[PDB]
Amino acid sequence: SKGEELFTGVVPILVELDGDVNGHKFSVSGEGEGDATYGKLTLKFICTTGKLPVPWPTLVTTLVQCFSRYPDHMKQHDFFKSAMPEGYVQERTIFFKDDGNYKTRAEVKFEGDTLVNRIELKGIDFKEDGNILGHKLEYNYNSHNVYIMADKQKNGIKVNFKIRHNIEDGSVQLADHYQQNTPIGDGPVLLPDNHYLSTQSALSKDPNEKRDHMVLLEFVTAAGIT
Amino acid sequence: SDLGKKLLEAARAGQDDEVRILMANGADVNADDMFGITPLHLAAMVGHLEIVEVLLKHGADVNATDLLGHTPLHLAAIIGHLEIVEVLLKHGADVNAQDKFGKTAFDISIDNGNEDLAEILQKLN
Ligand SMILES: C[C@H](O)COCC(CO)(CO)COC[C@H](C)OC[C@H](C)O
Ligand code: NA
Repeated sequence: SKGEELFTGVVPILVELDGDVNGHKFSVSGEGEGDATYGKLTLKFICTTGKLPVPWPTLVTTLVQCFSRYPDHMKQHDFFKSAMPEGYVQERTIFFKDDGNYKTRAEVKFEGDTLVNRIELKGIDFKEDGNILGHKLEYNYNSHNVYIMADKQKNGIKVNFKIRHNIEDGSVQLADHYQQNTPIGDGPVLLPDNHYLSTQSALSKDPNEKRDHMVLLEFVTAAGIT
Repeated sequence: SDLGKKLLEAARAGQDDEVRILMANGADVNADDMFGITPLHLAAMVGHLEIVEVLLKHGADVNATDLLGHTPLHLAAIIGHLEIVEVLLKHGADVNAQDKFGKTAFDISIDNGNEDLAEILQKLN
């Protein structure tokens, strides 16, 4: 696609989330860089409203799949970059097993020469002493398969996967993700064959940062077609 | 520190004379960002052979790991830069190194359809 040309080098990223979980209102701002030729993302996020009322790991999927690497044999299947620069809307429902759910709407597009992910998130029905509002999640992340299929009739994609969140007692909290992406522009997009993304994420801290924050390194590569 | 940041950005950009001057002026060859990425990671990833050699000759850690446990060799397997793989191995890179999710450079090569690189790596066991 013509959109993939915008990603051949290092692209600056801004992420801006406004959230409300069980009435707890919060905001997150992130900035960093994406290097899609290598499937590489590097971001730092800050809670601009004080302490984050939910665990940082629960927000990772919400907080730019256009920076996935599509290997040479898969380039025709990269919807995300084909939608650029006008971008796409990314919606999800995330069901935390035996707890509440997040619903999210994001616009991902170029604003000037920066890729910007702007999100609204609403969470409901969380248990006050459950793993999310009780902060029982380990500060860590697993490696996932993100399954993608075309919705040719609606000129976009449908996506589904479960995130595994390690709990401090050795259990695992599942978060079942239902996702749709829809182009913002009228231009043609690439509608993929079924495939998946293989994801890797690591979470850290900046020893110089005093605000509630998360350092995130990711590497993502598309797969499932030979 | 300031020199470290500049060294990272020169390595990513393939600015070989900038790398050489920064190191002559005392930049730490093993400087890393908050993501654990070093100059050698960046040069190996992008395939900048002369920069990789300069860094290694000045003592770049061939076994450095980012936050995900990727070594420069892991990153060189994404595009499959053979001359860089060769140099890294000649400087003692561990061909079997696993990232924090257990992946090797062989595994990365296969994911990317780098079939020839995968064959090379396999023969080194
Ligand atoms: C059907 C199954 O229970 C999961 O439900 C998914 C669904 C309805 O099919 C539940 O809301 C839709 O979720 C995905 C969409 C994109 O989310 C829309 C909005 C942002 O919550
Ligand atoms: Na947390």
